[PDB]
Amino acid sequence: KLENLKDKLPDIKSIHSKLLLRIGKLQGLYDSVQVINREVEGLSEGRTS
Amino acid sequence: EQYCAPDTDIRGVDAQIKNYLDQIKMARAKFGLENKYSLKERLSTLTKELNH
Amino acid sequence: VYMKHSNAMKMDRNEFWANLQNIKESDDYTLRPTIMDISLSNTTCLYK
Repeated sequence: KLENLKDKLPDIKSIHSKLLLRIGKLQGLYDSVQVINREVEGLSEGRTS
Repeated sequence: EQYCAPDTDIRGVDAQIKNYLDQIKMARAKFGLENKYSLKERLSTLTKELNH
Repeated sequence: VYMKHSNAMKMDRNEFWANLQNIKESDDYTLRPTIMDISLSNTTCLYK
C-alpha cells in the first residue's frame, strides 16, 4: 500500500480544494456583515443622505 | 443565506446587498421626511386652532 | 444569529463533515498522521 499511493492523491486533493472554497465563501459573508453594519452606523449618526 | 449556497457566485450576492441597503435607506427616508413635515403643517393648523 | 437559527447551512455543514469522515475511516487511507502532529522535520511546514 505504501508503494502505490498515487491513486489516492486525487481524492485527498479534491477534499482539500473543496474545503478551501467553503472557507472562501464564509470569509466573504463576514466581509458583507461588516459592510452592512458600517452603513447602519452612518445612518444612525445624524442625517446625511 | 445565499452566500454559503453551493453554486452561488460571491459577486452577485454582494451586488444584491448594495441594492437592498439602498432600498432600506429610501423607504425609511420617505416615511421620516413626511412624518415631521406633514406633522409641522398640521401644527401650523393647530396654532390657527389655538388662536380660534 | 444568522446561523444559530438557519437550517440550510446546518444541513450543508453536516453533509460536508460526513463526507470528510467517510474519507477518513476507509480502508484505503489507513496510513495517515494524527490531527495534531507538528513535524519538526519539514522546516517550511513547521513555520506555516
